[PDB]
Formats: sequence, C-alpha cells, structure tokens
Amino acid sequence: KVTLADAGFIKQYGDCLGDIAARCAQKFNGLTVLPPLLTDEMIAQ
Amino acid sequence: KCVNFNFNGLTGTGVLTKSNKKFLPFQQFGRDIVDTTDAVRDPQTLEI
Ligand SMILES: *[C@@H]1O[C@H](CO)[C@@H](O)[C@H](O)[C@H]1NC(C)=O
Repeated sequence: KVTLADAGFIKQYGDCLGDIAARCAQKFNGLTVLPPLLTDEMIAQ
Repeated sequence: KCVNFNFNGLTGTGVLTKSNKKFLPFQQFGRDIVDTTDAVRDPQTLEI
C-alpha cells in the first residue's frame, strides 16, 4: 500500500536513461538518500 | 567518457551519449524536469 519514492540504492547505472532526470535530485544536484541500517527483512525478523 | 564540452556557447562537464530524443527542427537545447540542460544538438552534425 505504501509507495516509497526514494528507496536509496546504487542508481548511477540506473540513472542513465533517455529522460535522465526521471525525478529527488537524481543525485546530480548533490542530494542523495542513504539506506537504512535495518533492512525490511530484518525489521520483519 | 567524462569530458568538458562547449556546444555553441553552452559549456559544462559530463558524458555525452547517443540520445533517443526526437527534437523538432527548431530546437537546439533540451532540458529535464528541473530546468537544467540535459541534451544538445551538435552544431556541425545536428545529432541530438
Ligand atoms: C558543416 O561542414 C561539414 C563539412 O564536412 C558538413 O559535413 C556539415 O554537414 C556542415 N554542417 C552544417 C550545419 O552545415
């Protein structure tokens, strides 16, 4: 039900696209998102 | 590869790749969702 827009990962290879910006800086303007320490599976555990 | 470039006065740093965007005949620059340039028409080859 909840859609998480950031969901930080390794997105440099992902970023390259026809509509490159696709977005919330797309990293290029200096804004990134760090992953949580506890993954969703670890919280589920 | 990551190069510096100057395309008809527009300058910057980046990797230039083959585009699949279709510019209409009068367009020279393209921009993304955040009003920054993300594509150019080559002044000599007219490739986007
Ligand atoms: C510029 O000159 C080159 C010479 O080979 C030609 O191939 C190219 O099409 C020319 N571009 C324009 C826009 O006239």
